[PDB]
Amino acid sequence: VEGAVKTEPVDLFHPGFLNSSNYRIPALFKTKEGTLIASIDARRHGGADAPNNDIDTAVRRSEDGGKTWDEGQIIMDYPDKSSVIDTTLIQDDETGRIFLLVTHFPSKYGFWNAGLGSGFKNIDGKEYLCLYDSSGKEFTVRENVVYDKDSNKTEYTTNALGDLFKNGTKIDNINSSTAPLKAKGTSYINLVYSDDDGKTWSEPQNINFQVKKDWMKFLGIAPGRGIQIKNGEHKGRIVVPVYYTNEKGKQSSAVIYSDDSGKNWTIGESPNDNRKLENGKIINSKTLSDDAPQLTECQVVEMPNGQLKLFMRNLSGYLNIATSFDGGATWDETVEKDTNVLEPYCQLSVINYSQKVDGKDAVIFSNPNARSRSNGTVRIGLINQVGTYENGEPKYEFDWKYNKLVKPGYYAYSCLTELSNGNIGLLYEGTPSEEMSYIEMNLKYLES
Ligand SMILES: CC(=O)N[C@H]1[C@H]([C@H](O)[C@H](O)CO)O[C@@](O)(C(=O)O)C[C@@H]1O
Ligand SMILES: [Ca+2]
Ligand SMILES: [Ca+2]
Repeated sequence: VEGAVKTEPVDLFHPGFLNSSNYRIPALFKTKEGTLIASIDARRHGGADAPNNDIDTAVRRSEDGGKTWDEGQIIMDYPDKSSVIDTTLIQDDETGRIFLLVTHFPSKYGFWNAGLGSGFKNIDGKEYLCLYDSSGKEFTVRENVVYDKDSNKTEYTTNALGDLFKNGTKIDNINSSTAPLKAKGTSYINLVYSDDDGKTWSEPQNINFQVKKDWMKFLGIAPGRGIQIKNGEHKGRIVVPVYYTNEKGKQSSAVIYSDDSGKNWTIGESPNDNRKLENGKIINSKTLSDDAPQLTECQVVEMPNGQLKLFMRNLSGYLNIATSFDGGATWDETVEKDTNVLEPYCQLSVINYSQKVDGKDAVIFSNPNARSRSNGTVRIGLINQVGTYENGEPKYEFDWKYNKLVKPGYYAYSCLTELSNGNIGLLYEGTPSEEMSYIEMNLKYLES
């Protein structure tokens, strides 16, 4: 229709960009300055997940609203098939700091074979990364100095990237397959930040010691974006979707969050903790032993009063939505199944939108609208209060009033952003692991 905008796709990442053969897992975010940041996995040896790859994190920026993009940079690169996989972007509006978080595995490890726990040990009230030698002896890293089990200083030190130094000379990296001292083979959550609008980034912080429990095997970023709460008692809290497995391998979603501008982090409960299933059975993420109630990758949005909604990948075939009254610390016992939105067991994107649509607060949603990874569809969901919970809190559901096919054929992971002009940017997997496509759409298009 006249005035509708749906730009022709641009291959924002593609084979050969930054000398990477493959790409997957988009994240897209507009900074407070108006810059678009796109992050992605630069998968160097094909499309496969860790551990069958060597994956780096790449970033591109656009200062002109997505019309032109920079030459990119690699911001995290570990050696020897140690991978960083699944990025997420968020910003602290009060400081201007941009955060990127990602899951990190040492060489040989990934989702399926992650070891139990954080990889840290408490010594006299501080958490220290453990290292292991060839015989299984345990060491700790204390302010980047390696101590043996008897609390004697060794000749080894580390840095934030895991390089291993013997008397100040680099000999290996604790994430490699060859180092004489290795980190535990499990997932770690890495955090980097930028104070210059994404131009430069810090070296990673390993926040596992704060967010990963002793009974979790995998704990990973749920890729896409986070939020900063705008309304209510938890205003300012930075919320980052995650998911984990228990000792039985079963997956549950959650959020990690920070009340101090990213300095310290906490993991909240899962919606699977004290979840009431359809006919009244109560489960818990620690004990979940069945595949059917699993909740995996997820993205979060905020309701007008500050209530959180966690949109989750799951095994029901349809969207699942959890509700939190307390800023992501806990969730209501009922997980909604929204049978108006197919969910083929794939990542999804959902964002708040800044302007009302048809008199209602609205969200924008993207996923493959099928029983397979196809029929990529962007939706406008109008928020309606439908009653109240027993505790008096408002109960909100979505009216998926506008639903637009944007990508016939293959469509897998995606990430949305609102643009400075009120339009919508979208970065999506329109191929399995090669070209990653960026488009801009306006609401005239989406509503047509
Ligand atoms: C850390 C990791 O493996 N992340 C990968 C996840 C997990 O394997 C599943 O969510 C486990 O259930 O799934 C993908 O394979 C997928 O479905 O396309 C891509 C993503 O990079
Ligand atoms: Ca690498
Ligand atoms: Ca609960």
